[PDB]
Amino acid sequence: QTSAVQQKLAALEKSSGGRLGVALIDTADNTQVLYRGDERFPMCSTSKVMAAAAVLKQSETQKQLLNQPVEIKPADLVNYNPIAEKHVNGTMTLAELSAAALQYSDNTAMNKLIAQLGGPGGVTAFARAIGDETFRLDRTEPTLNTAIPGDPRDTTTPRAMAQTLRQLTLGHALGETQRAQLVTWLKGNTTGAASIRAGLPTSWTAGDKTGSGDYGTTNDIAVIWPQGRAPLVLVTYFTQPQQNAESRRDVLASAARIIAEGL
Ligand SMILES: OC[C@H]1O[C@@](CO)(O[C@H]2O[C@H](CO)[C@@H](O)[C@H](O)[C@H]2O)[C@@H](O)[C@@H]1O
Repeated sequence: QTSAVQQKLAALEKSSGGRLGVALIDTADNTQVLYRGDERFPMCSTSKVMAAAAVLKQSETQKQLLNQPVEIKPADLVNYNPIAEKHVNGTMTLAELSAAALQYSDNTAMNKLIAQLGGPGGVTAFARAIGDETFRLDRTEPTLNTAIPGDPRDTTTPRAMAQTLRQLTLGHALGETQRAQLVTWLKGNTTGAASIRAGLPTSWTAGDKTGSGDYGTTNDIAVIWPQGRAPLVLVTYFTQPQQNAESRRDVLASAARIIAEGL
């Protein structure tokens, strides 16, 4: 059976032609609202949260790790390098790389975080260490975005990503300074205006990370502080049947607007 929330999300999905996955956690009472919440979806750049968090975890026992400069060579650049291109033949610290990955969705920056963690499997291992049994990172940028229907590579479920984002930002999967740093980064994201944020009441504070990829995959994950009530975590994943489908950030905004009703 469905609730009216789920029915609205199903109708949005039907109209969009694609496949929508939603998970809301309301931390007032730790209830969840799910739509396809246990189905896998391609994460695309939403995986950058796990990678940044994994580096923050490393920094809990190496307090200057975040300030460590990393060389950016010409050959490091991939398909979308808005920050890293400014530093070719220079450096970016792991903090600068995290900020670029999270706040600009820089793919070179993500590949440096992945390298810091020893490869995609290092990101997955961090996920398992914080109780995320679902996340898997298989590939680097840009191939982690191929988003092929049903392919389990580089996927998670909405429920698992919401539980993890709660643990990382409101819980204590990270140390105190590190959790605050992740929240600061997410809150300052520059790429999210058309996605979840566009569907929320404007008085609400939010941190988010978007993703996009082939098959018109359009994603966003957010930690949200509504005005006068306990925070929320919201995941909205969306993917489409044809490889060259257009982005649909508006679907995410719509999903958020549905979920916000009654909150
Ligand atoms: O940023 C370079 C760094 O990224 C990794 C992946 O974490 O490799 C990616 O970038 C290379 C150079 O652009 C690509 O050849 C490679 O296929 C891609 O995965 C690291 O291996 C590398 O140190």
